[PDB]
Amino acid sequence: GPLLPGQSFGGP
Amino acid sequence: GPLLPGQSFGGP
Amino acid sequence: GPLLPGQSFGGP
Amino acid sequence: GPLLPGQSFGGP
Amino acid sequence: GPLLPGQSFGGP
Amino acid sequence: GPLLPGQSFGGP
Amino acid sequence: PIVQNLQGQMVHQAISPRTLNAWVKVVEEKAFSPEVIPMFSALSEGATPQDLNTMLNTVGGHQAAMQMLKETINEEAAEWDRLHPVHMREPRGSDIAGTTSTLQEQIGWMTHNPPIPVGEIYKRWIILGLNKIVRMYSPTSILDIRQGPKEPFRDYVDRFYKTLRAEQASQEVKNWMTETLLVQNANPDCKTILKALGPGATLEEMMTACQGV
Amino acid sequence: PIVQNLQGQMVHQAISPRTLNAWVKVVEEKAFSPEVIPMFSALSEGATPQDLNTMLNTVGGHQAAMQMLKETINEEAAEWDRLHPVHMREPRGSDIAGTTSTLQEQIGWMTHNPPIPVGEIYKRWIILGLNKIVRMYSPTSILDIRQGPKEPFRDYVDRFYKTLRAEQASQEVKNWMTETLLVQNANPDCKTILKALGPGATLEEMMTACQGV
Amino acid sequence: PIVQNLQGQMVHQAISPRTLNAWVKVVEEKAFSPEVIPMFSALSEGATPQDLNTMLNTVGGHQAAMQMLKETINEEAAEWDRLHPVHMREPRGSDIAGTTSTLQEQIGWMTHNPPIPVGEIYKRWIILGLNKIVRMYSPTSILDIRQGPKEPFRDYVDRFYKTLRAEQASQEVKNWMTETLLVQNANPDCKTILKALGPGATLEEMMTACQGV
Amino acid sequence: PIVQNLQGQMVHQAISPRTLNAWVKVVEEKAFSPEVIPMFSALSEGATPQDLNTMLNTVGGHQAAMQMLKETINEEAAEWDRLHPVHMREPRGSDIAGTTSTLQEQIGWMTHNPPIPVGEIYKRWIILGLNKIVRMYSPTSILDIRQGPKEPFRDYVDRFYKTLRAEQASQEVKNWMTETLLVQNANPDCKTILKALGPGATLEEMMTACQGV
Amino acid sequence: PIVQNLQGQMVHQAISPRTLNAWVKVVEEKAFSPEVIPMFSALSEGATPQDLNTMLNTVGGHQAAMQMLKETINEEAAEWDRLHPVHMREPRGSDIAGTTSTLQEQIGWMTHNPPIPVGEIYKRWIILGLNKIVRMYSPTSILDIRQGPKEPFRDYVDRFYKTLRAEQASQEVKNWMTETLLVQNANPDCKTILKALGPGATLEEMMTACQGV
Amino acid sequence: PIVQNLQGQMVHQAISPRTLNAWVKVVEEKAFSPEVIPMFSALSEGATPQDLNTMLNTVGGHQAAMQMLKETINEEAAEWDRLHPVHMREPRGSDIAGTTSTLQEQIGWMTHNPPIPVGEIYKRWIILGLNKIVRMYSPTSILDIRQGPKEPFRDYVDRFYKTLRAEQASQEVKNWMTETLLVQNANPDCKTILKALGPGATLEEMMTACQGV
Repeated sequence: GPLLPGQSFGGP
Repeated sequence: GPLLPGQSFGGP
Repeated sequence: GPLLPGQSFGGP
Repeated sequence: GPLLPGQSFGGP
Repeated sequence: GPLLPGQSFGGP
Repeated sequence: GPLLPGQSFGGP
Repeated sequence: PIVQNLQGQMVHQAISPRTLNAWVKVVEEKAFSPEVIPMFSALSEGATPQDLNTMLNTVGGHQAAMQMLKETINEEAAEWDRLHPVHMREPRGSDIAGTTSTLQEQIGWMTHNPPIPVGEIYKRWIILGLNKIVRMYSPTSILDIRQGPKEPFRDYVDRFYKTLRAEQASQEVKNWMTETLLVQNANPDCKTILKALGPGATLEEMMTACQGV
Repeated sequence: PIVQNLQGQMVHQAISPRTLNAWVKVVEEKAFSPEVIPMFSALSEGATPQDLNTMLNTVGGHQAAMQMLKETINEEAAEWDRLHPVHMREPRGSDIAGTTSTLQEQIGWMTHNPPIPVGEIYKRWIILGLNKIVRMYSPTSILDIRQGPKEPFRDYVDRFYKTLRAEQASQEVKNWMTETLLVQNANPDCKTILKALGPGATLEEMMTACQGV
Repeated sequence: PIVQNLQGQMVHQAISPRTLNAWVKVVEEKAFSPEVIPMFSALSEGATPQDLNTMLNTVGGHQAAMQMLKETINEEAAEWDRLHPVHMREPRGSDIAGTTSTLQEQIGWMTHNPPIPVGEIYKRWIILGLNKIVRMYSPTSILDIRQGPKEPFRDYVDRFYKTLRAEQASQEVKNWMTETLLVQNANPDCKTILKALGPGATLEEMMTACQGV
Repeated sequence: PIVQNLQGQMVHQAISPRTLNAWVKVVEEKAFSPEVIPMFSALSEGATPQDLNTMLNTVGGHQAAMQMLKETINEEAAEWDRLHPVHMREPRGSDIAGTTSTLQEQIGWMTHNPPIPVGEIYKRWIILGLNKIVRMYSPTSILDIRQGPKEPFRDYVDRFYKTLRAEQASQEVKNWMTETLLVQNANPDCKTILKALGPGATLEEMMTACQGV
Repeated sequence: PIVQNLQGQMVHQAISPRTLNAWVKVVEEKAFSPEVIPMFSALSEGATPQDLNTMLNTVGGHQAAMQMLKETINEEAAEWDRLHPVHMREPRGSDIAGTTSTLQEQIGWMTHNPPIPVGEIYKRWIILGLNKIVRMYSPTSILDIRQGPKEPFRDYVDRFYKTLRAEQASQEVKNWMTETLLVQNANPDCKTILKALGPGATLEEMMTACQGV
Repeated sequence: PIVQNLQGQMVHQAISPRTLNAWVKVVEEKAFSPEVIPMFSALSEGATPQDLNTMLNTVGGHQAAMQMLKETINEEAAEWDRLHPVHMREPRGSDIAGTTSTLQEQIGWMTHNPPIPVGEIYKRWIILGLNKIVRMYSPTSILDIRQGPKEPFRDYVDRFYKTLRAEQASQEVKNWMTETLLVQNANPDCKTILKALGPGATLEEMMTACQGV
């Protein structure tokens, strides 16, 4: 999925 | 008169 | 009617 | 004088 | 000097 | 290094 | 609202966060006291139906009043769809309400020649519903407003006209109310001065005469 | 107000939420102390009649004063319709008040050559009504202002000129008041210094002389 | 958002500090009460996916809710990648979310003819996740809302419609709820008046009838 | 102020509500402490006489000071009408004050080649009157400022230069005051250090030497 | 930032006082809680290195953290000067940091075709240093977060994901942490419900199941 | 500042009331703590000498510091008039200070090709005087900063680098201070950990090692 649990919105 | 007592400024 | 009771203004 | 005592700045 | 002690910055 | 310890960001 | 694009032709621009925060503050503070209608109409100048719907959706609480508003807009929109037949297309009442049109159609109608001013037509329906709400949130009939024996005549004029501004009655009745009820409901001292002036006096004469009476 | 469009020609732009919030705050705080008239006129620069009506409608409370304003605008508008005959058309008094015209007509009149400045004409009538209100909200005649035996002469000058600014009387009377009443109503210590100066002194000389007296 | 450049063609412009401060304040104060969705959608007008991601990243705290939002956007983006096949390119669900595209691609898609409105598609997914959050932060079923024996009928209408606005159920069920539950869950005095009116009354009639009952 | 119109040529634009609110706040808070003159001049950059008059009219209270200002502007305007003979026309002193001209004439004079900068000429007269006011609101002569036996030398420098900034005396006298009075009016401990430095030291040397003395 | 000039070509425009006041407030209030990084990146959109340096210099206090930031930018800039050889010129790491270039060179690089986006490259280094700071200001390992026997499962999800957002570990480890640690560190009542759901449940299912448990 | 006119060529635009209010607030609150210099330089971007003088004149109080600033600008301006011979003209030091030039000359010099950047040259002199002031308002030498036996090592790093930022000494001395004094002035527990790390550690290693020590 595009948004992983710990990850901010929009990724890196 | 253009502005009646209960009426808002500028009328309807 | 265009605006149903639970519905926000402007619909979906 | 251009500015009288009771008068606002700039006159009428 | 351009800025005297009592004088505001930029002079008169 | 470009940013020395006491120095502000961006240097002089 | 709609504003001139880079091409000079009109295009939509978003209702600002400062305008929305102002409207939210207005409805949170002033709770459909009648000045909310002029404040709504001033904040909503040049608004498309999407901008009007955005303002009304941001109202937190007051959900009984907001349902009275939606049933009014339904009644006005049904009257529009009764009034206008079916042949830019002519907007249906649901299109003017922004419920069944894009924003692009609203820009279309508002920039056509002659204009089809769906933003103003819809703002009339919203203001007519806000009127029904304001008259219901008003706690007193104009028949209930009287001056106390110890009450200054200016604080009675202020209570009277602030109530009169929220009456349903026609302007012929409001005229009659200002003339007859303003004299009759004053306390007997002030009413004596107002009867000594008579029916013909202006509100300035009545207030300056009853000053400190 | 009116501003240059994308086509460079003038078109209306909405009175901002910050200007309306400023005006609402002004009237809520300052309650027709005389600075409300300069504040109104500064906030209302370049205003169309629709912008002026929008400012006056947002006034919450004060409904006795706002009725004194409407009856003044009626009197001014009737005088205009007495003054101007009937032949853009020439605006009737009800058109200048924004009661019987579109905003498009107001842009028309304000952008015509020569201009027909309905925004300024109407702002004159509003300011003339705000004057009548300010003089009525002023609680003291200039004849009532006197210096206390223990009161600093600057706090008496401040009370005197703040009252004088709200007097109805002609500028010939205000001139005579500044000369004669400023000397006569001072307390006997300060008045002795002002009589030792005489009629010819400036307000700076009178204040610096009575400093700490 | 996107706005006209010096060349008149559309280009991105940064989401302002005032808009971000407004959104941060909205989520800090109002904690997914349902008005947060209209406020989000009003603050986020014309937003690119980078602007939407910027708004959602500035949310401090609420990290359980923000994970419910990310798993929703994953579900919506997976549904998009199931719906749309593989052949500007067509954006993948991860591109609409702004996770696998530049901002330049988002300007490209949003300014293409016909537009590929990745800012609105993504704002739909975000609003659908904010809905799931708002319904979970709502503490009461609409079946739980009843009027107290000593509670005004307007404060029950306000509680009822504020709860109804956060129900999951279809509009057919919300219609049935407004008609049947609004009558049935009123206290026996008010419910007696509402049964004397019957099923056909408007919300204005029901409130004005139960006024002070 | 004046700004470029749609036609690129200069035209008037209204003094903003934020600038007027800032000026009102400045005069309400700071009550002709000398920084009011730089604040006035910064807030009034590019102001026409109508903008200057608008700022001065919004001053609430302080009506003794505002009369000292009007009599100064009368004196400056009479000096201008003594200085300039009678032949855009050349502006009379009453025209520079904005009392006997339209705003259109003020735009004319300010945009002519060479300019006739009525906005700056009038701002000089206003600032010269604000000076007379500030020196009168200053409660102490520079001869009165002395250091206490228990007072830090920096709090005496701050009191001294804050008083010196409001002295009437010529810059030759202010120079002599900084050299001689700064040494002489210090308390005997600090004055001993300043006499050990002598007349030649900079203000940095005098403060760093008397630090903690 | 950079914006279109009068000639349409891009030129620098100053970072506004409202943006700087917002950033100063952000760092004064939120003290490198992780939302400071999205807030920095949103406030710093389109920033040149001079704008980035201006934001970081206005940080009052926190000087231990700001030294950790400068030593990070040194490490990133040294890595850049290791990565890029020596042949607009190609910017050295000290040029990207704005330490050894004019602002004109930064406009040059940012407006070249293809762009050399020194504003984004440097913002990556700053954000990577702010990350190291945020993980050090975070007081608890994700291994330390457990639910109390009397603690609501939503307040544990909020503490867990707010801690997880500040973990250093790779996204494979954060995935494993959300699945395994979210089940294992719940209190035995809630953990019993989460073990009855199993490993496959979404965060919505886990929260709605443990609601009031 | 200077900005593009209607003709696209550069012309002056007034320093805004929000920028002046921000600067006044900065100096009123932060009283020449070192962040005042970055705040001054950020608020004063693109400033002409008239804009710089306007900022410095609005400083209320602090008149001892403002005299240390004027004597510095005199020293810098005299050095400029020693450095530059006499042949737009070349600006004298008094012209760069804005004391002996019009604003039109400052626009001339700042828009010439190559530019004569009197706004930046003068801002360097002002910042060099603000430096002398900040180092004098700093109450402690870097030699005085030590860690207490009960004081966290991060609160000592914060005190140390906040003091080091206000030291006069050359960057070679500040480098030596960060290496040697940071180890030596720590309390014996933390200093033992820092001696176990040695001279080579980064500030991150030293802080993470002494965490909770």
